[PDB]
Amino acid sequence: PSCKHCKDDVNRLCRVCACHLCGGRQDPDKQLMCDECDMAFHIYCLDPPLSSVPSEDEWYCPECRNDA
Amino acid sequence: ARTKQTAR
Ligand SMILES: [Zn+2]
Ligand SMILES: [Zn+2]
Ligand SMILES: [Zn+2]
Ligand SMILES: [Zn+2]
Repeated sequence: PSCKHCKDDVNRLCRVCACHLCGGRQDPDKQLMCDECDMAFHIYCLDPPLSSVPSEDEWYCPECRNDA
Repeated sequence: ARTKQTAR
């Protein structure tokens, strides 16, 4: 299928092709795409969780972001 | 930021 880990099964979790933290496919409008690793993250799964999608051009996930 | 899907 498109994803060899979950075989695209909508009823299966997948941290590769869906939210990298929870594996959920819901709310794609709230899944930020990391501008380094291209993994998806629900705004609400992040720590800290964000109440809305950031305005800035680029976004980096917890695995890729530089130390603050 | 990019999202998996956008309103537009
Ligand atoms: Zn998958
Ligand atoms: Zn990871
Ligand atoms: Zn999630
Ligand atoms: Zn990343």
